[PDB]
Amino acid sequence: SNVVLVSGEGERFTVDKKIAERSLLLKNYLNDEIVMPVPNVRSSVLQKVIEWAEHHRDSNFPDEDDDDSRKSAPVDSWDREFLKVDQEMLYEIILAANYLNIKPLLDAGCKVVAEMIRGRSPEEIRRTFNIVNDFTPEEEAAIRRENEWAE
Amino acid sequence: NQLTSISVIRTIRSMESMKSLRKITVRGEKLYELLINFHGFRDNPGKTISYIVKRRINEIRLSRMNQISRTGLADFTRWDNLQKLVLSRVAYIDLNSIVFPKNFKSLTMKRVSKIKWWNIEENILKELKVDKRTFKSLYIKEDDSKFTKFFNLRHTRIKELDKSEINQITYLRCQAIVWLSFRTLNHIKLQNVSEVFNNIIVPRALFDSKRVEIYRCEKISQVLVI
Amino acid sequence: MFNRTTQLKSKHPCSVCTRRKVKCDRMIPCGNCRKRGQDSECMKSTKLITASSSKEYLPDLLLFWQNYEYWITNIGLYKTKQRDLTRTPANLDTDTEECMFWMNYLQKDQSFQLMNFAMENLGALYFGSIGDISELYLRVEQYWDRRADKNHSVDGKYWDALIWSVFTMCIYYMPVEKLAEIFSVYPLHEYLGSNKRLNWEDGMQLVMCQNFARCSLFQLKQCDFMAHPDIRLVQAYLILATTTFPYDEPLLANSLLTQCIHTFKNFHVDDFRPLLNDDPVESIAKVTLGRIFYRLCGCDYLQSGPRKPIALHTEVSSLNVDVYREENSTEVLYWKIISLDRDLDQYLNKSSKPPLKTLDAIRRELDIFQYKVDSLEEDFRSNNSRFQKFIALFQISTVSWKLFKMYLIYYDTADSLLKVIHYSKVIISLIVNNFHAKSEFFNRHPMVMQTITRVVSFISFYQIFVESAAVKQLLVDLTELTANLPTIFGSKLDKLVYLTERLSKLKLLWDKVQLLDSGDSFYHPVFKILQNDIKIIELKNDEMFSLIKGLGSLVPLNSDFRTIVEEFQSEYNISDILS
Amino acid sequence: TQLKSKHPCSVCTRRKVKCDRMIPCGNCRKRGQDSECMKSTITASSSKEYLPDLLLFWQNYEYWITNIGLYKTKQRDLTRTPANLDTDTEECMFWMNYLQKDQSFQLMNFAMENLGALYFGSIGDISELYLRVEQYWDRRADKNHSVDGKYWDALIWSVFTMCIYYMPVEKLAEIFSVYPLHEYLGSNKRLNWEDGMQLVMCQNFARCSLFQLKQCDFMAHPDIRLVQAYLILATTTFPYDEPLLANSLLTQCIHTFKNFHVDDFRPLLNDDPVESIAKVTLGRIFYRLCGCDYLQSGPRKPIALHTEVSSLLQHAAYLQDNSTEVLYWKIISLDRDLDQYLNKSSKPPLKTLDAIRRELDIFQYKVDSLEEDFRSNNSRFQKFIALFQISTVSWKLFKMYLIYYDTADSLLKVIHYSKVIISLIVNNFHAKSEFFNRHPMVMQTITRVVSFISFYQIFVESAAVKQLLVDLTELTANLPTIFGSKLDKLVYLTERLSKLKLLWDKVQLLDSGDSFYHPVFKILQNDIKIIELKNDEMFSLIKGLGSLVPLNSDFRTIVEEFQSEYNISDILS
Ligand SMILES: [Zn+2]
Ligand SMILES: [Zn+2]
Ligand SMILES: [Zn+2]
Repeated sequence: SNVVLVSGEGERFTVDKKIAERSLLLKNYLNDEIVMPVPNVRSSVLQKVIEWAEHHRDSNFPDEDDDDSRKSAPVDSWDREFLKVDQEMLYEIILAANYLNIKPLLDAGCKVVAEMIRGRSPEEIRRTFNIVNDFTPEEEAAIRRENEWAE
Repeated sequence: NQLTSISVIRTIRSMESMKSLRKITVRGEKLYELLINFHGFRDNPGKTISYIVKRRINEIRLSRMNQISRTGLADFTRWDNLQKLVLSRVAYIDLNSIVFPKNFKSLTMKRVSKIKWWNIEENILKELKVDKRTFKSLYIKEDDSKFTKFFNLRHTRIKELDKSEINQITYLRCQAIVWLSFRTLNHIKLQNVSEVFNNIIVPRALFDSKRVEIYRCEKISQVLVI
Repeated sequence: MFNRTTQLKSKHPCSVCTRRKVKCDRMIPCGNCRKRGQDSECMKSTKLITASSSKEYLPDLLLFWQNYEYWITNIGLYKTKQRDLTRTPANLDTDTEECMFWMNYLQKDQSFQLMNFAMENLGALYFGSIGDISELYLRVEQYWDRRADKNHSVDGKYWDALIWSVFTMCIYYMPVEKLAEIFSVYPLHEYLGSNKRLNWEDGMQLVMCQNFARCSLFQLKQCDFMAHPDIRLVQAYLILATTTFPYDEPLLANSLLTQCIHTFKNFHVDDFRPLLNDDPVESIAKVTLGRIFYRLCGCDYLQSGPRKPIALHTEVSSLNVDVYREENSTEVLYWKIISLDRDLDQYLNKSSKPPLKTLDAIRRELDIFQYKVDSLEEDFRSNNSRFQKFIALFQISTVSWKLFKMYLIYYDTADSLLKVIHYSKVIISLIVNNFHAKSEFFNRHPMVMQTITRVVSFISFYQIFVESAAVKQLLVDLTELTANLPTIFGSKLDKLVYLTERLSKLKLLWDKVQLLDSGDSFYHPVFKILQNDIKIIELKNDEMFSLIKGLGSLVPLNSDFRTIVEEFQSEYNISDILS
Repeated sequence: TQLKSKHPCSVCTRRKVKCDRMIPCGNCRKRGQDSECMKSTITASSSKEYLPDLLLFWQNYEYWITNIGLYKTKQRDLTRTPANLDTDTEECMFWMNYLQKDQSFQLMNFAMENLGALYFGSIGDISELYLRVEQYWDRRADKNHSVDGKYWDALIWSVFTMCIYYMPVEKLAEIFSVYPLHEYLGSNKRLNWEDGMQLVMCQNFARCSLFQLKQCDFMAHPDIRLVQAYLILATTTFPYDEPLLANSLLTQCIHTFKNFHVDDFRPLLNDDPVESIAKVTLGRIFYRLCGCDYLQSGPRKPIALHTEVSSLLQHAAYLQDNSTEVLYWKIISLDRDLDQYLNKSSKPPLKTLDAIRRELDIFQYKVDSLEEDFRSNNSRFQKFIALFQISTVSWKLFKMYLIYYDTADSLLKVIHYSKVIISLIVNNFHAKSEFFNRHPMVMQTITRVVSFISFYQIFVESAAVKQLLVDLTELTANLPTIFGSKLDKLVYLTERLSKLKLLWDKVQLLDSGDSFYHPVFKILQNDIKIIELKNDEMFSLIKGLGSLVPLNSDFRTIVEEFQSEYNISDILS
């Protein structure tokens, strides 16, 4: 009743077989202690994943095909302070969840990124403007020519 | 009382030119009774909804109304080629009050206030011919083997008939009579709902593989899968 | 195989190609701009580009791989037989003395000891055909009484074709220890004059299987089944479908499937659900017919190709079709999972990429069908139940493997390499579990041959260009498993090792030979080999010259790279996999 | 209410108003007219409402009675049919002994000089087949027969089967002898060659060459030799010899043809001339194959191919706004466009019918623009068959004219083209025209004509139509015995229809006002019903499953008498 997460950092994380149900990859892997590689996830972030499962394994979930329970599902305050973490390592958490197909965790990390992308300043959006090419700079000049009477 | 606003008239007389059309959707219940709840009436001086563009569409959305059969019959006599009729926020629906055209597969709905059924519970009891309390007591296994517990649906009692009591005839016939409401539709998808009158009757083939699903079962329990 | 195809496309078309009034292979800087040495004209347009350190041919390379792997490991390796109608003779009589030896090689207790093994393990397979083995026991008793009758019914002839196909299936999955516990090989030893250290497991079991199938066909000669459409014909052909009868003679299997599709559609019945105005007995006939039909669509898909011109399946598992989801989940589970791969593989001949939404849905229903096989119980002594678990488990591995491979190729998302790697090792560990006792013959199924073929194709091809040592550990385990494949295959098992070898030698030929750059059109002898291998094998599949020889004896009419190409085609000609 | 009405009703046609579509209506809920609402959908009838209804009955009649159980159906039984250990090779080795080399050559040069359009639709160079006749007798001595040589063996023996089907009794008597056969056959030596012995030996030669194909393992090795052999054999009554086997081999042929996956047949500028000739060869093979696809179309033919060829109307209406090889396909494809209405009760409207007619005069002139050589029976063969088909289509077209809308004097058109077809048969009673009475296009066309003229004269007794009935009654006996029992069953049918002609006039048409009760009508119901019942294969399926055992007034009594006398199922074997 115990299976072992083996990351790319070799750190054997022996968790319970019940915990493996959050990774659809690993839960369906349970038909084949038991180890499995993870090629990408660094073991601290994997530990964060395990701790998320430690909370939410007792908890309820959406049906993952939803509309309200996907889009208008509010986040957990546990998940909020659980994942107020590094910028780049947040992407790593999301990549972990997308790897293991831990979909509610994937959504929980995802919606924080959504809250980051909206609710950012219009000033920096005016600043961070063509940080990819996306235009010809003549069009950039024409758009700036359009709105400069305000700014 | 057949009357319209001029912008909608201008829309309909210009509607024909699409040839890339899907997903017609209406909201005004008055307007709904005029334009697609065909109601038999194949003629009006303007306001003609153009049989070619009747044909072209793929799916229909109906947002917010009170009853789709405020008349005796919420028909879809025309609109041959639909696939996805979807109901958002109508209050009461009879399932029986719909004519359900030729071959569509999905019929989803949500947020309603009242649901009748296609009253199939009565039609079952013509065939096996038992009492409703025997049907609710003798004829319930309430199966939760392993795949039923994939989802919760823990507001609801997820019932199934007994494999022992019925000799596998008046079971397949029972199941085909369940089918005869559906006219081979598959996707059903019950979101947020309120006030089913009848029980919940779902054919086995359509609940296995989860082509029907329930998201927010609140005012509702007691689903049988047959 | 060539284009530039590098990372980080821009969005707007580049300024240099709009100057030159041409298209924009919108690379860094372009394969339309670094083509001409016009580098910093298009490089230092906007922002800043890095060093193009990729093996940037790789995307189009893998696209060409998918077209190739379509042609080789489904069509070319299996669904085509190199044939000449002049060298190989016809069959004048040749068969009664041939078949009746094998007929008399089987006895009645010998037959029922096979039937017991069928009852043990094969219940995952013959149940959908007919179900009750006790009625089948009754038919075996009917034939051993009818073994020397005269006024044979065509009905009983179909029952004989059925039960000998069943026996052929029993041959096809019995561990040869018990086969020698039922039989003695030496009638074959002196019936062919072959070698003497020649128990059946050295290929003679498969020869016995093929000749038992041919004996069932020899009964079909006397059936006059082309004047008599029977559903039992289709039943026995589905019994053949468990075997390597497609891999025996796929051309033969094509016409046999053709007549069975004719046979089924000659009933002109579409729903299998009963009605209120039905005989209950005829209703049960329809319900059995459903199990027959959706199984029938299975190898219909699995024999589909340019030698299969007449389609059957007219229904769609996902998202003018006919007949779908009016059917109970008992064995269309096995159809649904195949039809999923039908939705996949239609993007192999097809140039266009699949739209991503379809794949997105397919992933979700893939994980759904993970749970319906989880709804199977654990029947302990019912080995056939565990084999039945194994079948759907292998297929849900299989379509998953094919699924993530398409993500990696047409779209190249996160870890889709590593996902494919993980599924590959899942398949390997399934075969590891099969290497236990009471589980070895589970590996004799055709789908594991095809799946292992695809896996060792794509992993070897990727290993040639990418020397990731994790993938190389995978490849070593693949070859290790490849030697550990059971002996039921033989000829195709050897063609497998040939293709493995040809990839492992072309592995050398890429790595020693420099890639001839020409701006975007990258050139290499590995390219020019593989560009023409498909041309070779489609020219083989272009049977127009057979039509020429069938329109009389009218005899028809129709570089430094060439060095290395012809040297490798000398040392390894691709036509070593046809026979 | 629930499960409401469908369309505007008799009360709506009474009042010409909006139709609120209820039970009885919202129309009829207003003024209490439920009797008027329901008496639209017992005594004696007094109208001519039976005749349009009965013409619409004639369509579904003709899709079954003239079509399927009489012609395209063979009842069989798996217990009754034997196996084939005996006459497996044996009858084939007999008929391969009994044929001789000069016996081959005289048949060949019969069919060469007399049947040019056939192998023009099959092979072209029949003297390249003379080479195969030469290589046969060498290969007759051989043992280790290649697949290719056995394909040529199948081809030549299929041609040898074809030669028997059109040779007159006199020349065949000059080549052969009744008594060595009827000693081997053990049958009556007393009969001629013409009286089935040509037919029986023809069926033997068919079965042998198919057994040559069974020795070929053509299902292991498909090639177009199969399709050419099938298109040879389809010119006979082999679809009436073994319809199920013919559908099987048709399926194999479409499988073999589409195995090469070739759509257009006219090549590019830069092919091999062998390749270009090959694709054009598949051109004529394709149209002859789709013709047989149309002619063998039935519920025991589940696989269709002439649906893939587009309609001739959708191409010809644009430009209107060899030559005879494609013209055969023009006429047959035009019939294909005509007769989807056989089982469809919807009416063909009065434009595309008129489009077919107004093109059909140009098709008539194309038949007129063709020639016939009195020296070349290949050429009279070439012209006469097209001259038959044009009036065949013309008759069916005007029959649609009179049935669906009562187009004026379309009866007179029927009689006119019937005169033409009768005189075409009259011309066949001459020298170098005898075997024109042998090809089954007359066996269908005449059957439809005599059945409709019977159908008209049972009810509308026109003395011109009755004279045409007498002429076709004579023309019944004016037919060769190469058609066999399908001839005789037609004789039964020409009986039974005329016997229905007894019962209709003697008993007054009863009704309830519109439900026209007549025992004649119910006889004609059960005609279709029993035929379609035996056309179901589901009973054979339940038999194939084994342990599932197969289970089972004056207006009544006259049916009970006439059907217990006249079984409709007298039309099988
Ligand atoms: Zn450019
Ligand atoms: Zn550029
Ligand atoms: Zn009305």
